[PDB]
Amino acid sequence: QTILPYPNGLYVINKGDGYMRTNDKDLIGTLLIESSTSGSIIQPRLRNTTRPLFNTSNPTIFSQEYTEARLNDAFNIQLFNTSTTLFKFVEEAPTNKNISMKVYNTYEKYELINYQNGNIDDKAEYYLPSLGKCEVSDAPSPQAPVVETPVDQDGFIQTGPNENIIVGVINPSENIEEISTPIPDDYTYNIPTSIQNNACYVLFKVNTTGVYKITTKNNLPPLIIYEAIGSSNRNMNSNNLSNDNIKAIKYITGLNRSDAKSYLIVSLFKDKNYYIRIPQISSSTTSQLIFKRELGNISDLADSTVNILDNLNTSGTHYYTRQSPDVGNYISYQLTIPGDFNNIASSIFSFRTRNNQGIGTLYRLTESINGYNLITINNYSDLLNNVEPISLLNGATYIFRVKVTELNNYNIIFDAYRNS
Amino acid sequence: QTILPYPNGLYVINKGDGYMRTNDKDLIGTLLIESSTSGSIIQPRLRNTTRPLFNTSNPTIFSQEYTEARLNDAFNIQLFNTSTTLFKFVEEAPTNKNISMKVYNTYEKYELINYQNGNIDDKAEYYLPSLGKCEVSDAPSPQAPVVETPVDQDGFIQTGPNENIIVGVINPSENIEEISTPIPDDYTYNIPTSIQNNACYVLFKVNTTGVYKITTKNNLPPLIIYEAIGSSNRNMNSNNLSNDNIKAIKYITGLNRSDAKSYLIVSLFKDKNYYIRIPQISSSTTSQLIFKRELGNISDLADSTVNILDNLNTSGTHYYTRQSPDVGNYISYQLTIPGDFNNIASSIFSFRTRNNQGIGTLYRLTESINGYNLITINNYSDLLNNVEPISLLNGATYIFRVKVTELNNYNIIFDAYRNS
Amino acid sequence: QTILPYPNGLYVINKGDGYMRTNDKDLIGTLLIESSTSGSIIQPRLRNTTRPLFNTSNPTIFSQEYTEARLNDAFNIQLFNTSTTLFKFVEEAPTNKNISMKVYNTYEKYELINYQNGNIDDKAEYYLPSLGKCEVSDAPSPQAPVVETPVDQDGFIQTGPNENIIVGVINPSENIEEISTPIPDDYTYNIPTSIQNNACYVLFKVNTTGVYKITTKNNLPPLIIYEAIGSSNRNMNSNNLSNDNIKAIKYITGLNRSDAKSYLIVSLFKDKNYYIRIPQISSSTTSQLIFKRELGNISDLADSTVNILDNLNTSGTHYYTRQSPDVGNYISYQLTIPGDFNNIASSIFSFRTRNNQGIGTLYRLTESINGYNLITINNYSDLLNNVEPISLLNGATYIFRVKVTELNNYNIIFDAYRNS
Amino acid sequence: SINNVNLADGNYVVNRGDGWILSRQNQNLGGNISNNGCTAIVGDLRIRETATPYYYPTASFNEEYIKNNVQNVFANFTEASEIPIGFEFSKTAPSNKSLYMYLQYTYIRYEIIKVLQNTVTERAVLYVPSLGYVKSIEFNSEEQIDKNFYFTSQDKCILNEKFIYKKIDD
Amino acid sequence: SINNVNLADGNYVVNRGDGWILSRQNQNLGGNISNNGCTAIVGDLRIRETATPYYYPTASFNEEYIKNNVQNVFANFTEASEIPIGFEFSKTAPSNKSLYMYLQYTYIRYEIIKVLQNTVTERAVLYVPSLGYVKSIEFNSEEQIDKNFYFTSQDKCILNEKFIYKKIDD
Amino acid sequence: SINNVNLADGNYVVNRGDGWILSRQNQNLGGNISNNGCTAIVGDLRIRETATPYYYPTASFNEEYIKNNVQNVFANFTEASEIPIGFEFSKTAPSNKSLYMYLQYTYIRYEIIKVLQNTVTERAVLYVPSLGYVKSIEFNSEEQIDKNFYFTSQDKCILNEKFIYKKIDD
Ligand SMILES: CC(=O)N[C@@H]1[C@@H](O)[C@H](O[C@@H]2O[C@H](CO)[C@H](O)[C@H](O[C@]3(C(=O)O)C[C@H](O)[C@@H](NC(C)=O)[C@H]([C@H](O)[C@H](O)CO)O3)[C@H]2O)[C@@H](CO)O[C@H]1O
Ligand SMILES: CC(=O)N[C@@H]1[C@@H](O)[C@H](O[C@@H]2O[C@H](CO)[C@H](O)[C@H](O[C@]3(C(=O)O)C[C@H](O)[C@@H](NC(C)=O)[C@H]([C@H](O)[C@H](O)CO)O3)[C@H]2O)[C@@H](CO)O[C@H]1O
Ligand SMILES: CC(=O)N[C@@H]1[C@@H](O)[C@H](O[C@@H]2O[C@H](CO)[C@H](O)[C@H](O[C@]3(C(=O)O)C[C@H](O)[C@@H](NC(C)=O)[C@H]([C@H](O)[C@H](O)CO)O3)[C@H]2O)[C@@H](CO)O[C@H]1O
Repeated sequence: QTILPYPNGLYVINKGDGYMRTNDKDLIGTLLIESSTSGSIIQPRLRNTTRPLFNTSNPTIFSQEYTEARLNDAFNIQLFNTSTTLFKFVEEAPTNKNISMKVYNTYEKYELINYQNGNIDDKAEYYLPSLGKCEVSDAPSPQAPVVETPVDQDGFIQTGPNENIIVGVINPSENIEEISTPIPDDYTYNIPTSIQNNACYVLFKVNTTGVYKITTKNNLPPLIIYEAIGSSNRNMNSNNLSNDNIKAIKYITGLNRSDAKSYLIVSLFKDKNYYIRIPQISSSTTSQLIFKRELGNISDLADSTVNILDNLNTSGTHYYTRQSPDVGNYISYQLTIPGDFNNIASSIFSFRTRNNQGIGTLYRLTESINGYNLITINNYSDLLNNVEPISLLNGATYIFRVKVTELNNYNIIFDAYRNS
Repeated sequence: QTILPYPNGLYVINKGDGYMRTNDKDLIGTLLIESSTSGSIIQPRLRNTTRPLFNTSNPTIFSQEYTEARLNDAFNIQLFNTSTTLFKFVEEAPTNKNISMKVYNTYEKYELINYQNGNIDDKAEYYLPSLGKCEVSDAPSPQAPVVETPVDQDGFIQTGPNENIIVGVINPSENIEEISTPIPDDYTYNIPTSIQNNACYVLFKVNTTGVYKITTKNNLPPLIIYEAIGSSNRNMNSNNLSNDNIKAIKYITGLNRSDAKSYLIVSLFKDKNYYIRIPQISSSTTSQLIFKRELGNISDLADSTVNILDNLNTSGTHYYTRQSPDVGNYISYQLTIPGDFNNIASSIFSFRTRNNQGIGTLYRLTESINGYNLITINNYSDLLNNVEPISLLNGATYIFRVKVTELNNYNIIFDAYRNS
Repeated sequence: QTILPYPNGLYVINKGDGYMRTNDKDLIGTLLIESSTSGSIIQPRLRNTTRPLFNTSNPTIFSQEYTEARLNDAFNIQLFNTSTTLFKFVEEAPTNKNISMKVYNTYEKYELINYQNGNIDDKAEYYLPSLGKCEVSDAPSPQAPVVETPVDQDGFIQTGPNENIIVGVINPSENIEEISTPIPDDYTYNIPTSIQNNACYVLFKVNTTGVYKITTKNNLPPLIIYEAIGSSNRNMNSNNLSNDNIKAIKYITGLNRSDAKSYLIVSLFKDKNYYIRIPQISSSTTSQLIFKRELGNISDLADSTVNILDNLNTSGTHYYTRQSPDVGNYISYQLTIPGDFNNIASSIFSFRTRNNQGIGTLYRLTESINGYNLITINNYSDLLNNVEPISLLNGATYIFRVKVTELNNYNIIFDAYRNS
Repeated sequence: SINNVNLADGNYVVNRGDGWILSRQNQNLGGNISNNGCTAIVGDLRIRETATPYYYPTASFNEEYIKNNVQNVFANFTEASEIPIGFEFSKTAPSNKSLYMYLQYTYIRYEIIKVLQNTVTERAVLYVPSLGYVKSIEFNSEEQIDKNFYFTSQDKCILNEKFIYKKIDD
Repeated sequence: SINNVNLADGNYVVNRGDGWILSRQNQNLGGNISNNGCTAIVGDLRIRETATPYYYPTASFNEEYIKNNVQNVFANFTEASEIPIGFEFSKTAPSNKSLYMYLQYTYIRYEIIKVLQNTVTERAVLYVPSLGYVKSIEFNSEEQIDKNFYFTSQDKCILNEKFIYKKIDD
Repeated sequence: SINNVNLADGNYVVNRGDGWILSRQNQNLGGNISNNGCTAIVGDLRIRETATPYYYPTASFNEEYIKNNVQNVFANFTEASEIPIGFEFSKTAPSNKSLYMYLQYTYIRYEIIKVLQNTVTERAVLYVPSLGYVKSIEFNSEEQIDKNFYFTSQDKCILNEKFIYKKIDD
């Protein structure tokens, strides 16, 4: 029931091992091991058959075969209902007492969800057959008084260690485009007309490791970038992008909100493959994808969506609702102060956030024939309660970086309060 | 060669485990385990085949298939010539010496006998394949002088722990009748005409736990009662006797002797099923089986055949030969003193036994509208050598209870010596 | 590259176990066993297939099937490319560190050679699949710096303990003759005409254990005798030689050199079978094989080829090149001194050897109606450097025995230097 | 007694617990003998082929009624039966003495009861093959053994008995 | 970086070593749970049927080129694959605590590299199924676990990486 | 010698005992190498298919005569051969040294002897496959090994030889 700081799409969540049904529905058996004796229960795989458990909220789309396909994209699981993996338990009873050995079949719980705007619209649970659980304890007394006990509720209980590993997968209904050649310092990609019919992903790699600015020529629509998990250090070609059809993706930064005018600043390594998801462009005018390697401390924004703020030439509150980054991650805002530029002319501002807490950093963006450069103007250790005002040169451009420290809500609200 | 205190019929005797043939005919192999080394011999059941050994004195009737059927009735053995049960031996040799590990196949010896009047007229021995025997010892010297030794006699030797468990089975050639409804406090069963052609068993259960008097309306023929082993606490119906086709029977009390005019007094539990064996009634007059729950200390005779003594109005010895109960069990005798009843009128008697020894108890049987009642008149700690006389009221009825303490002969002889 | 003190023919040499290929070509796998954990690698023979490695210098004759046939004659190996023999390794890691467990497949190296006059003219190497090798060591560091290392040369390395067991086999292209009846004290065998076309072996056994003189009636050609390994204490018939078709032969004594006029003196046991190899007799005159049991200390020559020396009636050196016996074994020379016999008449001699070193013993051969008799004249603890002269009675016969103590060359040169 | 339950009137399916051994079947699988510090091992495989259920139906509750109602609340033994499961026991014989151990199958006891007035009116019984249990005893040709060691006359549980119920509907 | 080699210009076949585990496949085979001094055992059989190679070809080096060139210098995994090999791991759970171990396949990493100016221009990769590896962790329903214990995002070697080469000819 | 028996004239069938190893077959099954405290295990299955008898008949005693006469008094190896039996040996290699062990089949030696004047006139021999035996030796590439460790030239018994007879009739 917690917040999921991820963009719209499909995710496979490994919710842990040791899952089993109630009422001993997965009990293999119990051995009474007398003192100075050893007992053992074995799953020898004399038959490789296993029985997975499946549960879906939408049988039509999220069918078992479909869910299995997702699990394959996420963790690359090959075998779903067979196993050659053996598991056995051995226990010796002490000289003084008798031991009870119970063994149960278990499952790893994989959750498939269709996450849309901070909400789960579809969901399936796939219980992958696991390698069992064994409980040993002092043998109960054959005379222990029998207690009428009502059966528990039908369901699952978790027996293994706490685990919750989220893995995003390429949405199988959105096509994949590919920039064959490693992108140089500058590059422009023309978004195919297919973008009019549905979102797509653009697979690529950079020739040189560094920080990059990526965006559409009008900072619209917003872009999202992912890393192809496990893509690093495999097949490689200096003059060509070797594909691994890796459908497992790690969200770096980006947003889904329609009016989030912005561009991305991320750190890219040449030995890895990345995916940029371009939303559906419902227009007849060809859009573009511009890539540019950045030199300089613009890298301070490394892995962040820089939201360009609009409608500033007014007084009072200036709210901007955006999907909140996860605790520890960034989200930036770019401000070009209303008015013309002459050092002296300024305007008073008070930066603040509303849903989530974080650490702010105010930068003064500057230009040079050697790229950009940020000058730290001030830092904020409390944005949710900031009241300290700051005067900014009119006609100048500032970038405010927020590091989330508390994820209370799906959206993080930024307030660029204007005092004058 | 000892006495078998059981009624005529079929019995399956488990004579123990560890049986094997002489001359190493069942030797699997020997391992020479050098010091600081471990050796192991295994029966992995890569093949489930086993080879039972059979021996019968009457191939026509006591055929192997027949014997196997009996073994199934007695112990419910399912598999006779196959096994999925593994057995393995492991032994580590010390650092100082070498160990010799010998492993042999073994068998459990089941004996099937047709027991008739203290005699075995038919017999078969079924050797059920068992889980082996392993002998470890200090490795013999390769130089040990060879000794010419003649082969032993063909046969079996017992290697396992002493065991002799007797289990009686329903005679498969005698039909089974069934009293469907749990018998109430009183009940009369009309013996079908089939009884003219051979003995039968009557399966039933009592609605109320307690002591019962059971007999034919003329105390003839004698009845025998059994318990259906394992019948308790399984399927049950208050208004109906649930059958388990349990052919394993435990002899409670009863006799085969033709002229043993008598009735039975036994303790019956409602959660169990019982069998009364009615002998072959070679007559055209319908016989009956009367059941009556008894209240009162008549229960002192609990599980005993009460033999009615006849031809008492004479002087001297009055012998009564009956099949002896086992050590610890009872056998009773009922006496109605010759002459009419008037307190004062008495007759001198000396109770004694001749073949087996036991403890006697003399009761005075009395009537009440609340059932019967026994009054202890005297006790005897030595019946085989008793000489103490006792005066009994003429026209009165006494019951003498014998508890066998020494089983020297198949029959126990009771002597109701009359002194006057 | 050392000397092989054996006669011409075929030999199978077990060159040891633990052979494996370079570059991990036989690596089964490596387990990283964490502390307080146990690891195990198993060859369960779920499939009985094995893959032998073969290498020959003459594919036409020494084909793999042929080599396998030889290996069968030598060691009686039954299975060449299948096994039901399991091998498994188990290792527990200590509490303080991690262990690395490497397991490799291995082979026993059997070498088949056609040995001709101190030379190997044909050769094949058969690598019989073995039961593996396991290397455990402290787990290497995952951070250990990677070192570019060039692959080793294609080939085999020996991993097992040092072993070199030579076994000769009957030459399959030379026929086997058989003297059915155990030879008595005296016996003459007529060599079949087949001897004109190729050498043959004569299989036989002596009725009485003892020393024997064996030879052709003209001490030509030279004979070689072998023992049929494992032939002792198996099937036996006092009146007949039981055959075991044992093709594994142990060289006792004998030579191949054409002009080695000689006879054999060997110790034969009746419980064993022997083979005498008669060379190809390219003549139309029937040759013979004479056997004679010898009584007396002629047995001092036990297992030795007695070479008759010729052309002695000259002065100076008298060299005799013969195939050298192995260190510890004998080779004898018989001398009949030139001139007529009259005690006083003598000649000075100096016995010496040239290639190999040894211990000499000079005997005076004498005749008796009780057989022969040797009289020790002198002993020599250094033949390669002997200068001590000895005077021998002319017309008398002496036998010089050499015990090889140093095998430097294939041939041992004997010099019966005449001083006068 | 054994029929007094504190349940409303109706039909229930009860899990009497794992660990049940059956009457007189004690030594059907055979026994094992060893000595002088040797380790003895016995095991099995309850392969569907062998391990078969024991039904004891009543009028109100037939075999099918018992099965479906049990596999509906508790472990579905019909499916599980297709997958082989093994179990073993090992024990070391004493230094200078003999050891004897014999094996027998254990079961899970399921019951279908008809309740009326806090008392069981009808009772069906099912024994689903579970695993196994072994009994040991040290011995010599001189020792007499309590025959109860070899024979069990009434079904019983080697563990603590249970009573986990669920009222049946329809 | 990872492309700087000290080799003359040409194509080489490299043995990167045994002990490689693949990205995010950590728990594909499942995990095992035990407690209170019980010994837990997990094993497998890399039968050809299951254990299949992972090819990552390039333009200059296709699957066949990779295989033949590897099986020519190093272990012929295609032949070996016909003979079943097993491996197991065992660990004893702590006295009053729970133990969790999961298994995953290990591999031998082989590479086909195109060298030019002491730098790798092209690189093909092959992962040949080797044996297996297990990770353990003690736990209770209260402990939070480092998620790196369960997930490996980039292929890596649990042993020391290697670089055993041989220049390819023709 | 070996033919002097104290038996009346006639034909006997003798059990020479279990534990016989055959001439020069020492290493036919292969050997195993291990080190540094690792435990090594080797085993087998004398499945009828492999383990085959060795007959050495004479004139008076042919194969059939030998078999029937042996299986009549002693263990019927022809029947037993249909049921697979296994055996294993394990040994731990020394801390900082190498261990080598090799396996070979053992047999039961049976004989059919013709006695006349307290002496064996004829002797047939049968070797029935029994189980197996292993020999170990610690080593290093420097040690020279006694070659008798690797080679047995004459059939012998690793246990004490026996002479259990029974005069044959008819
Ligand atoms: C049925 C339907 O079409 N839905 C509309 C829904 O879109 C609309 O919501 C408003 O939509 C506008 C975009 O057109 C903005 O996104 C509004 O949100 C805010 C924000 O929170 O970010 C409000 C905020 O005041 C704005 N900031 C400033 C300085 O003006 C920002 C800002 O414009 C954007 O973030 C771009 O930078 O937008 C959002 O409420 C609602 C009207 O409430 O009506 C539905 O029918
Ligand atoms: C070929 C044949 O039919 N067999 C008979 C055989 O029956 C008969 O034996 C006698 O049979 C009578 C029954 O008719 C009795 O059973 C005799 O035994 C005794 C006994 O020991 O119990 C003798 C004893 O003296 C009797 N007691 C008294 C007080 O009379 C009891 C008594 O009658 C019964 O026990 C009933 O309560 O019977 C038994 O010897 C023999 C004759 O010896 O002849 C065969 O041919
Ligand atoms: C092509 C061909 O045919 N080869 C011949 C080759 O045979 C010949 O060698 C000589 O052959 C004679 C036999 O005819 C001898 O074997 C010679 O060897 C010696 C030896 O070393 O033993 C020489 C020695 O001097 C001889 N001893 C005496 C006392 O005379 C002995 C002796 O005769 C024999 O040992 C018999 O007892 O023989 C050997 O050199 C060579 C000639 O060198 O020519 C080839 O073409």
